Amino acid sequence: MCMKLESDKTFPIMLNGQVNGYACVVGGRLMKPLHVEGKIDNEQLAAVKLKKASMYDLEYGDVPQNMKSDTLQYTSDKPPGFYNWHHGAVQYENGRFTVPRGVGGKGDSGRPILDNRGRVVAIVLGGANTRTASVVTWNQKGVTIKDTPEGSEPW
Amino acid sequence: MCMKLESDKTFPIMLNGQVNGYACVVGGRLMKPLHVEGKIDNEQLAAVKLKKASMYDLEYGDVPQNMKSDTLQYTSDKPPGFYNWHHGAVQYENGRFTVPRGVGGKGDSGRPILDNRGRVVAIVLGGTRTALSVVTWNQKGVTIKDTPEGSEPW
Amino acid sequence: MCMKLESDKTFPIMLNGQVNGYACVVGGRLMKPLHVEGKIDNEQLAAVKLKKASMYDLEYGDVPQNMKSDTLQYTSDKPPGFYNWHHGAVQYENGRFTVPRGVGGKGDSGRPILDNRGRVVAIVLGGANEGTRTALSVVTWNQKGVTIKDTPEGSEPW
Amino acid sequence: MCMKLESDKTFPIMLNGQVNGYACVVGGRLMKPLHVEGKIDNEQLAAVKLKKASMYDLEYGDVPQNMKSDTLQYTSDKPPGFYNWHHGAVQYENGRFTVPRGVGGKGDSGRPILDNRGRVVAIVLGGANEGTRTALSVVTWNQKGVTIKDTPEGSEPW
Amino acid sequence: IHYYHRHPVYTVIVLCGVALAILVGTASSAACIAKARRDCLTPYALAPNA
Repeated sequence: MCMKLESDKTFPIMLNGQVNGYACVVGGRLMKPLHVEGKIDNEQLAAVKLKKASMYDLEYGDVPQNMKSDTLQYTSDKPPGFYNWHHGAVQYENGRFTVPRGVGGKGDSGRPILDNRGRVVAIVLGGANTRTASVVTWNQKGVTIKDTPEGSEPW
Repeated sequence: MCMKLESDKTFPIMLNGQVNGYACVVGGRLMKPLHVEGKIDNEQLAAVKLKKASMYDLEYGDVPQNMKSDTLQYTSDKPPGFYNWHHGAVQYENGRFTVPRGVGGKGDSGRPILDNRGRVVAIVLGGTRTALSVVTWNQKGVTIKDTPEGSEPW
Repeated sequence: MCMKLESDKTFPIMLNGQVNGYACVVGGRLMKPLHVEGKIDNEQLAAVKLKKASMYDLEYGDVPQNMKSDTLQYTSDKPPGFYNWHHGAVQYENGRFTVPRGVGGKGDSGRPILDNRGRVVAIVLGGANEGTRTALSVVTWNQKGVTIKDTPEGSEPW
Repeated sequence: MCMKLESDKTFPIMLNGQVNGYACVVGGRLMKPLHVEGKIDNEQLAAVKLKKASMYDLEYGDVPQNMKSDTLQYTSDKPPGFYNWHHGAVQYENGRFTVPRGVGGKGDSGRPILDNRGRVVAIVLGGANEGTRTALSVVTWNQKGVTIKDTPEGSEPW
Repeated sequence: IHYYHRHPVYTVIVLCGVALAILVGTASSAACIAKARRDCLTPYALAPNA
């Protein structure tokens, strides 16, 4: 379910080596995080210039005219309940995105959080501690907000 | 037939990451349309020296790693009445190639045009009924670029 | 047997296109032959610098990010018998890699020679043709483990 | 078929040892290439002086047989489509011989090109390692009767 | 040498003009010959033999 929506939508970044970070093509923009560095694959998609956002920790650019349906949809109308993720399920409890145990790990940042009907809700950056929660989300009016729990080291 | 023959030996061109046409290796010679520019996909063959021919709109060269390699023989005889091609069946009507409008798109430059035994006589560079501007090789082998008066590249 | 033992850790070496040999990674050593030199077909190792040793026709380089899982071990034990190659046996006629003439070509150097229990004992760098079986120029380890380069008289790289 | 056409008519050349060149007699001419040299195996075709032709890389002379000379009679016609040869078929495409790459190694130069009637149309002098269908540099006898040495862009004297 | 002793600047400027003129003429003739050769040998280069 989550695999089909996210297939060829999560182009990896190489640290001149192993998998370092993951980038999202959504809303016509390519968002990748600053805390991962290196080279993204699919060099057709890598030719765009990037503008940094330090307070939001994201480099954004523009899709080079192959958007069509390859760009995902984001939605700030998020209900409190279940969400999906490549590593499983995400529970939303009063502005908090929670996953259990230690399923989040280093190099797994940048994975989009989708929902039922398949629209982007959030993009992960990191988290802290029986549960695990720093993630960038969208406010009620549709404004970029960074919800970072205390002591959330980045992956 | 034509799908079997041109596969893996008619190579496309990357313009900004997408395809804009195919380059033809015929007679041991590389050639592509000049009005479209990009890069040919496969290595060991994109690095060859390559001369232009603006009067006939074909950048021509050689295939370096093997003198023949991919054969793709050519011909000059052009029997009118029934004849074929990859996307559709081009018609050699009274001295002109004609195609129904319903097939085609942007990026159809550098299309080789095969025959019954699989040899290429012509390469489409531009163009209900439509006529396509094509480079063709007549009785004496004079490479001639025949266009149907008003024409646009595909 | 040998094919699955050498799988996914015997990455070939690329010069301007097609294959010209194979780059062996056994132990913490990124060994390859110098007689023809290309670029590593694998990531994580292609940017690793290779410090040279021309007498044995080698260059070595560490691979720390691969926590084992890509390194054949090695042992200097050497009886005369049947061993493993892509082409077959390297049967020991008086301390010599002998391979029948029906196999063996050019551009296939740098390949490891395993044993029965899956462990490299030597790496080929070339060969020569005289007698009933072609003789391969090889880098081996002697009884105490010193890397020795055995070249069978007049030889050329494969 | 073709092996009985070559039978005792294409007397080879010893390299003071094994065989390296394939001299043949056609029409009384003892065609033999210059680039491969050695000793003619048959003594009755040995005691004869051979006149050099350097630019064709040939050395032709007179037949030593007196009355009933068993030489291969030729024809200069070149119909494309079917030519047989001692290691397999060779194909004539737009004025170009070609053989599959896997056969036709070193030391086989001089075995003649025959056809359905066994007529000699060409002599193998070399070639070029062309892909999968390797082309061979031969001599060809055009429709006017002029002997021309046709070679590919590569040149490997097989 | 006689005209250089007579008028130095005139002689050196006309010699420089002569050298420049013959160089430009030779280069232009070579370029035109090469362009004509290129334009004549493409129809027998795009299509081999025949």
